[PDB]
Amino acid sequence: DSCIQFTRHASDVLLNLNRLRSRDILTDVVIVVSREQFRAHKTVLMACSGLFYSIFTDQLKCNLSVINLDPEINPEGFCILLDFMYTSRLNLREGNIMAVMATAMYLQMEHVVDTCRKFIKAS
Amino acid sequence: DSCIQFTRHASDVLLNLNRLRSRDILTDVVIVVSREQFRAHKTVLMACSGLFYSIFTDQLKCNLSVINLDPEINPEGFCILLDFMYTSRLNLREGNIMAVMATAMYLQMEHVVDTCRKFIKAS
Amino acid sequence: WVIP
Amino acid sequence: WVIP
Ligand SMILES: CN(C)c1ncc(Cl)c(Nc2ccc3c(c2)CC(=O)N3)n1
Ligand SMILES: CN(C)c1ncc(Cl)c(Nc2ccc3c(c2)CC(=O)N3)n1
Ligand SMILES: [Cl-]
Ligand SMILES: [Cl-]
Repeated sequence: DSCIQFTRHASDVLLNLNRLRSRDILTDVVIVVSREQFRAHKTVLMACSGLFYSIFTDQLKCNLSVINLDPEINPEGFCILLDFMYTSRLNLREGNIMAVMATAMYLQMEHVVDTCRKFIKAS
Repeated sequence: DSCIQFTRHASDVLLNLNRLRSRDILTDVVIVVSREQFRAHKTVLMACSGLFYSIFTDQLKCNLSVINLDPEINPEGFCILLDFMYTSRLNLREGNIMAVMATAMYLQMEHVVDTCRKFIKAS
Repeated sequence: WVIP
Repeated sequence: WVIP
């Protein structure tokens, strides 16, 4: 086509979606990870995760307001990944890299799994 | 912080949100423009437009499944802007620039208004 | 704005 | 991935 493109548009959209999340505006699901609860937008979860994409395209699960993750999933690893989904920023540290990689493999977040594998290989 | 960043994450999120829109997955509102109807995600509309941001943060309007725009709004201008919201790509042409600018001013999409003003000034 |  |  003959379209023009606004370079910062996608980043600005994600920044505003994160502002809505921080204010709990139009969040439509709670993700339960052990004792911890995380509110989010189903569409953002689907856009970032192969697991959530599969869950919310399911004709029955698409209507659930509560999703319980596998008890092996670490709440901190999930929190770091949820923050990444809404910001593009990953808080990857020596003390959390194993929990982050395991959570990203479960959530099917291929690019996060790839950087964790590379950072582990370096050490 | 000590975060790492995935450059393409925001663009990949927006691409997936547009895939959900094209398949009518988790769309939660219909925007009526004269005879024409457009299905969308309230969160994406809010992230892109000052008008939708104001509408869906309103304690009563946040619950509406149908929003009717002012009858002066042109459906083609709205369609071009809705496509821009989900792609960062604006189909700006000599034949649509006046309708696009008027719709962007109404929707409060400041960056679109700015490029329309510049393109009109050049001609 | 750019030409994509 | 980059250092932002
Ligand atoms: C694959 N597909 C057509 C599609 N359309 C819409 C959405 Cl929201 C979606 N999201 C999704 C699926 C798989 C994966 C991801 C997002 C991230 C990932 O690493 N794998 N995937
Ligand atoms: C202004 N603010 C705190 C905010 N938070 C969340 C959202 Cl979704 C939002 N969106 C929005 C508001 C105003 C404007 C836009 C989006 C685009 C624009 O040109 N003006 N604005
Ligand atoms: Cl990823
Ligand atoms: Cl804009």
